[PDB]
Amino acid sequence: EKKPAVSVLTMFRYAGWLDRLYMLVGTLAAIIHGVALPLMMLIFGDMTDSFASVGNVSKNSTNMSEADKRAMFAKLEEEMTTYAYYYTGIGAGVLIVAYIQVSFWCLAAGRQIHKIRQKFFHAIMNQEIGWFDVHDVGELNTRLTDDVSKINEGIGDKIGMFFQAMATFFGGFIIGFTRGWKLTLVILAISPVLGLSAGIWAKILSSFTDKELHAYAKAGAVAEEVLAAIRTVIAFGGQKKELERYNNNLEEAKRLGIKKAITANISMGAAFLLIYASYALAFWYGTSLVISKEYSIGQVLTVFFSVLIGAFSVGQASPNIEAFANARGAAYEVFKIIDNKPSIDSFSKSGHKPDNIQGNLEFKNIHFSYPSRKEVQILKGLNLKVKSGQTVALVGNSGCGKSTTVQLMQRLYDPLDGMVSIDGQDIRTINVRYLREIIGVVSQEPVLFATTIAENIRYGREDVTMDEIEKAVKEANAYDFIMKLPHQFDTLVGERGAQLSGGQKQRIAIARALVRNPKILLLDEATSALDTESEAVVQAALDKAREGRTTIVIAHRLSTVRNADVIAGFDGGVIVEQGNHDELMREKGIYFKLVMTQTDVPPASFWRILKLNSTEWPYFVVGIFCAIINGGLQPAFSVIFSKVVGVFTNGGPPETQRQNSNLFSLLFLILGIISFITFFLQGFTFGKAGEILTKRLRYMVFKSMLRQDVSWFDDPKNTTGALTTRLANDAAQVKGATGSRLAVIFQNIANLGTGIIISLIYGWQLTLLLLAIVPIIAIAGVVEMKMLSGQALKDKKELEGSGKIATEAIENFRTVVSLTREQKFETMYAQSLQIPYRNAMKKAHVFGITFSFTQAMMYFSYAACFRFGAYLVTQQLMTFENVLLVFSAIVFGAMAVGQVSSFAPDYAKATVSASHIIRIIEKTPEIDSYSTQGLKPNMLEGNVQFSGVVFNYPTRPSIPVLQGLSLEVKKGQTLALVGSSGCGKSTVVQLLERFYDPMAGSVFLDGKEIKQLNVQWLRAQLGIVSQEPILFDCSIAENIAYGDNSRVVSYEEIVRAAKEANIHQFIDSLPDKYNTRVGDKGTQLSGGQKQRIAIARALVRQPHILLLDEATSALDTESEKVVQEALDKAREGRTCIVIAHRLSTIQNADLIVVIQNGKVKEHGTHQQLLAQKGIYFSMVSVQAG
Repeated sequence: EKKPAVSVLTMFRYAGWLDRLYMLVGTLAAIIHGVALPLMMLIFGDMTDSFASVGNVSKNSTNMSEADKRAMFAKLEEEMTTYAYYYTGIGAGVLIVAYIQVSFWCLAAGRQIHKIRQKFFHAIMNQEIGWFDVHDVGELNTRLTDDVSKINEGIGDKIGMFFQAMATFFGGFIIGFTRGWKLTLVILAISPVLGLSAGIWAKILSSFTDKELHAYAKAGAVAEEVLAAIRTVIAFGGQKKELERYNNNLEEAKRLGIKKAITANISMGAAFLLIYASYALAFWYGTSLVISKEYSIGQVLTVFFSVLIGAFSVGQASPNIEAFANARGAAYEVFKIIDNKPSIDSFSKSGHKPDNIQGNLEFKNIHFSYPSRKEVQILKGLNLKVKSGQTVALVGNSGCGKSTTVQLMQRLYDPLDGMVSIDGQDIRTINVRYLREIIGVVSQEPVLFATTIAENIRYGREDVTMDEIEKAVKEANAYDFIMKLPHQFDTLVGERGAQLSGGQKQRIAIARALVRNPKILLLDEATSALDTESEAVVQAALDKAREGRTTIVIAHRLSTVRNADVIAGFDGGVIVEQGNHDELMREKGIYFKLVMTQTDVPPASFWRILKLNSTEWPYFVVGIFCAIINGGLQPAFSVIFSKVVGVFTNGGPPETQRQNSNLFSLLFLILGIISFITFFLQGFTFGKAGEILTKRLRYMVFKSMLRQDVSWFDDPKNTTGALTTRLANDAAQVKGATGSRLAVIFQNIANLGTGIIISLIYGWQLTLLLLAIVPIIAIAGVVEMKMLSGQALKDKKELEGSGKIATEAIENFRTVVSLTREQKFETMYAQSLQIPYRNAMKKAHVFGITFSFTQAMMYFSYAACFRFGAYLVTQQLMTFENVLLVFSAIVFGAMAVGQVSSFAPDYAKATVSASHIIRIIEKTPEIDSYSTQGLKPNMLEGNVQFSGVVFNYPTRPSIPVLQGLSLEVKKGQTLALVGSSGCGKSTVVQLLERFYDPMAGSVFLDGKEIKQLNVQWLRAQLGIVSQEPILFDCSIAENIAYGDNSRVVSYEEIVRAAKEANIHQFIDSLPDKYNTRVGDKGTQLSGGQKQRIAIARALVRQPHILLLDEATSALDTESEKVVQEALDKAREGRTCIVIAHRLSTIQNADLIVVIQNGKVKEHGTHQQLLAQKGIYFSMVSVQAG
């Protein structure tokens, strides 16, 4: 794959000369800060030389008593005055430099972004309408704030850290090479082995990642299918069969999760081994070069560090590069749009602006093709004149041509052949804004903007007095309704405000167009969607608006057409006939045929989560054990490093410097081995502990989820997707808070515990300083991580208004371009953008300081340590060896807890991710579908009885649905439910199902309360025929057998049932006859076919009650008669409840109940309800006319 990018030198266009300066000065800061630590290593070397030169004098030979005290100790006091002034000189320069670095880089980036946002938005408002046709507008709108956010990363402070890290790469290989080159070329012969070992594992972890997501995609497909189809699952009691399907695919992602779990801690301990190895090789050889008096101890300790810093400086500049290349990549898709220039320029000032326009309209030989399907021509040889002041109604078969015409006179596309002229003048030779200013567009649907009525109207022409507004609202017929609104002309509309009816919205659009007072009117589907009531007022207001104006109307209603001055009949791009209404009627062509048809904050306890993994404690004992050893190897290293340098800095014979040095040097590989072993076992025990924990919790969850009742799955929050998510990643993210949290705290204890002890005993004065200051620098490392995020909140919240403006403008682009207010939205955008600008120009001032005072409180404290420890050596109270044993036991160990804690998963995000799991498991439903108790008699009568049923939906508890609902269905009769639209009718079906309990009243079945009968044996004798029947990705045998579970479903039973559903004959000529894969994967069945499959399943169950709920929710004409035959078959001699919408179903029913607001207004046979002349009569009379 090759994703494109921008040339580096391009991407910094829009950078003023001052931004070109800021990036330079800020770079020079970044270089200085880069080399500033290598100097701290050079000095750290000359400091050990200053201690070593005297450290062995005062010990080995006792020559003089007090003429040796003052001599050497007044030498060290004067040496360390200089080393301390040197360190503080660094921290001072750091304090200045780091400020200039992040200050000037974030500044130049902000100044460039503010110039990008406006040019990019303007670039989008300048595009063509065929440009919008091809593109997905949703991703474009997110692309306005995501891609610009991807660039601001890769041009801000992320560069100053890069030139910093490279200035350390070269400053460090400089000091290393110029102070001694043998040690360096030793290391740089090994560093390819470690950059290789590092890169290898990132290729293997990415391998076992995507292999894992393809392992769970099988289980998570069954997951998505169930929780969408849960109504069918509960209604057919397949809550355990789907648990087994979801489980038998759940072992794949486990075994793969282990091959990932092991190999992650292999990758850890493997590279953690190669550190202790190249440590030994570089120290064994470095000691052999000081024994022979080539180097000193200060030389080695300079070079080894000043190499490892510059060599590790690469891994710290990896992401700062990747972020700069992400910024290049996002900058390509944007700069393409900015550099794209349209043919129809809505901003240019080119064409004529002719005055006194009478509106002669002429189409000449027009040919046109849309550019999304450019193979099909839409219009071919289209010719036609509109004389000044005439009205033209366009009629003809369904097609995009009529609207295309309206789009061509707006000039929203440029026709290919031919020419469109107004008063003899090519419309492509005037200006676009003058053109659309003279044209009023009345779209099918009117866009209302979330603003006041005054502003929505003023969008048509922003310089207008309130008198003229009043005139237009009057003329458009929207005035009297506005005067009755509570905040008259100030009422707030749009999506945020009060919803206006269709008629009122359209009349507002008409008033806006009146304000525009154009010379040409174009109306498309003006009264299509609108009902007859709204249509009459709108027609009166349109007719008002049209008087003496040239008008093209896309007519759907005949009455619009009858009063037009001329009618055009279009067919296939070609005007087949033109004339007045009576002429086209006389022609008895197309038009005549037309007129003669129309007539989330749960707190979970830590111990509670830990108990979930309790079933695998033996794994935990081991993992704890290796987490203590591995947590103990760090203070060991702090010793073996100190004990090394102690030899060459306190005093000894050169007979022991070999065996002591080589011993400690191979104790590095003792430690390195124990690292690799304790990691391979840590990640073999805590690894399985986690990959077990996921699989066992996904099972217990999905089980507990199908145990829940329907009120839960009705909630807005428990949608089928947020449950697949919660079931998929949140179920797995727990394991970062069970074993990995013990591994953390046992490592951290075994590290800081034994290292606090050791450093305290070897000398406690230095420690109380360091462990007093570590609270401070640890705080600083925290507050940076905080305020980096809390400022992300502040700036990105102040950006939502600026983004909502753009969302409003892109989502209705076709409207605003017709109002020619692209400039208005440009100004509104900029004015909204003026807050986060001045905020960002203070932001760089802030992060200059938080970055400066982090590094200053660290470089200063390096002096506050090696000064105090030095005075502890002056007073002969502590050795320099014991200093290194304190310093690299606190510092290198506190860095160890960070290098651990930053690797492990986010514990907070894992805890709340787990607390949701515990809630979904420990929840017990109102309706335990899983239960085993209940009467379950042998009485197959099926007397149904509702007595005074009272019920309210718990999703919408404020509203009522059913009040005093009473009704009997006698054995074997069919009952039809009728009434006005409402949930009561469906609710009866859901209550016999027992998907909900009632608040009061009673539902009885053969004299028995249904709340006292097993849910499985209630629902087993109930057949649910749903509206949109759900077919499962599965064979016909399994989909039908899904109904009667735990039942010998044989070839015989399928065939008799498929006969009686009327699908056998259609099934048997299909190619794989009964093995044919159906569902989304297989041949897509029509709406009619699916329901007939559902019917066969209901016959297989052979229940004594049949619940039919708004079946026939389709337009398949033949399927309808097939279904109705199959249904008459399916009902015969069975007790049936039908939610009836069709009159014919009602006529043949044995009993009808007319329900209104929970109340049985009337009931009886068909004939008696007709002759009653009541509600039922009203329904049948409406269909009758």
